[PDB]
Amino acid sequence: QIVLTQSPAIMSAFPGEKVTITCSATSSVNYMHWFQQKPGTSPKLWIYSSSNLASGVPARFSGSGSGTSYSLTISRMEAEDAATYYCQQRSSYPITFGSGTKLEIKRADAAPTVSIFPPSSEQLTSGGASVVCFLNNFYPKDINVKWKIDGSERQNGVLNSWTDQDSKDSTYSMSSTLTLTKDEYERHNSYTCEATHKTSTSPIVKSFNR
Amino acid sequence: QGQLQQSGAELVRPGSSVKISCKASGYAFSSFWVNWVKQRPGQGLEWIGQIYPGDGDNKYNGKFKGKATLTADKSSTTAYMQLYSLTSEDSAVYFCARSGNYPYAMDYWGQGTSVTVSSAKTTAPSVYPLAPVCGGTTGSSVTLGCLVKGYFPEPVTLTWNSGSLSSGVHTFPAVLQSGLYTLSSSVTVTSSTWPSQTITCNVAHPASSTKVDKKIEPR
Repeated sequence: QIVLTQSPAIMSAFPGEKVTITCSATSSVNYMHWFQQKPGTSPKLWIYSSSNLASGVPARFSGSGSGTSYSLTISRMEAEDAATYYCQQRSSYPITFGSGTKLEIKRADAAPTVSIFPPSSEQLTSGGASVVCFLNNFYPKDINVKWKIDGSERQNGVLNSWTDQDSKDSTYSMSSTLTLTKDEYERHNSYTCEATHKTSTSPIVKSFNR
Repeated sequence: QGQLQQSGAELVRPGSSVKISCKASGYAFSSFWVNWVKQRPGQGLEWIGQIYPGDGDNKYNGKFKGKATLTADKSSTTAYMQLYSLTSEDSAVYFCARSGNYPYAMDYWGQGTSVTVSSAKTTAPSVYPLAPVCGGTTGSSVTLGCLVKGYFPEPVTLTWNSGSLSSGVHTFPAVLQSGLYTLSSSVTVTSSTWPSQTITCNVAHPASSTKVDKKIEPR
């Protein structure tokens, strides 16, 4: 029952910075292995027996520790180093993994481009109405989205989804969908998508009149 | 030297059971232990157990004693794991991993196999074309969309123009609308590209041999 605690649980770094993740056990361990896992794939062996780099990992990585505390270090951060890093104990039973650390790649601020899409005739035929809004390519993940029908806010029938940090530009995208019955829909005239992001002091809005 | 093949996605009803395989494709199969690890959505890794094919020995993580049972076909160098009395907690992605000597580092891992324990029935999706409302989009010229509504097994393939159009796309993770899923994708093209040319979202849902095509026609 050796529990391995990882600090920090999440963090971001600009390229060029030095990063140091730590793994700590409840009792002395002979060594720790480290794995790296990019979203949507199987983990890779990164560092074996505390300091031996596995195959293909660049020289910016290094490990060390003994007893209960071990750590991983990157001399200078680089975009492709973004992923989750797990530390693993195997000098006992059962074998245990660490909580995990998600490393994000920082970048200069970028504001989202908004787009509002009314329901389609086909869906209306069926009698339902989904209005979609795309908040694309903004950096700081924190963003707030609200919907207004004829000036009134509505937080019911709202479904949101977020993409993973983009590989080519390190940015983010978000989608917001509001589903109503054709009745509720044709019983109003204005629909507004409103986002509040740090790149602006006032909320950004996009709207269409039915 | 190195390649492991796991099974395709599974959907089992609660109470049921599954048998999944991992195939050794290029090394001394009965010379190393095979490990099975579990990972729940957006969560961490957990060690199940290992088996040494050669002499069929095995070690099990306590937590998974009655639930797990490991086996392997030496003739075909394949590992097998069966789960029992499946519940909502058993929904996760499972991995097979090969151990080595001394350090005992799991060098190569399998691609992973997804398991869903549910009572919902397989439903097909609905593909609606999202045409823009002149001006409702900001820069980068023009942005189009494609909404995919109401399907149950999570796998869905979405592409633009059969693949010819890959730059400037964004497909968003799927969300669960009470028993069903919804997904959406966008493509930002240049102004002189759209009506002049053609954009079509292609969607196909494997669990129901459905293949829809929606041409984005302007309003």
